[PDB]
Amino acid sequence: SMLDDAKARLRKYDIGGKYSHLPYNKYSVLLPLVAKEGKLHLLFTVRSEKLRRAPGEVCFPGGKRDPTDMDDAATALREAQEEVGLRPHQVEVVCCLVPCLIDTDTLITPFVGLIDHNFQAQPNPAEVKDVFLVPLAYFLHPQVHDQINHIFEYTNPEDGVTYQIKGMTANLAVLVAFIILEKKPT
Ligand SMILES: CCOc1ccccc1N1CCNCC1
Repeated sequence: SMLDDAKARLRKYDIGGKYSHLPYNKYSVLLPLVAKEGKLHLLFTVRSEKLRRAPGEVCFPGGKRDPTDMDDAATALREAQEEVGLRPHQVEVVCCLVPCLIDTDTLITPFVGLIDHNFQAQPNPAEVKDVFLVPLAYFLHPQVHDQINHIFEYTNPEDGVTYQIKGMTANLAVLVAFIILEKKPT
């Protein structure tokens, strides 16, 4: 099936816990895969304008590890619950992709999660200004705009609203699209 095929692809890139004990400032992100209308989509957040780190930006759910978290996956799931109401029975964590090194002292670990068909996002306004889906295939032929560095623009056909996606967020989206959609019969 579509979903079994995605998970089987994703598992070949799982690095597991290999880089998780290293002495960094530690953050985790959740890459949430949603199946609608026979196709896969990624779920994104728009960060609240009130926050210290990165106000108004498009990012995946995630944040800083804390002492309650049993491991890096737990951080990602805690933070997704707090931001959009995603509960643990509603997500299957399939793998851990290559981590992102930043600022010489920080390591960000991404997890890919398959989201239950009855989940419906409840944006928490203290953290998140908006929540939106993008079809995974978009990231193979994106609408690119140079600021010199590359920015993606996605317009939702439901309502005509445009979103800008950039940096590590855009990089991870492309990676997941390649892993899952490369070399497929039609
Ligand atoms: C989840 C941890 O996020 C960070 C941690 C450190 C620096 C930048 C970011 N982001 C993440 C993606 N959106 C921009 C800001």
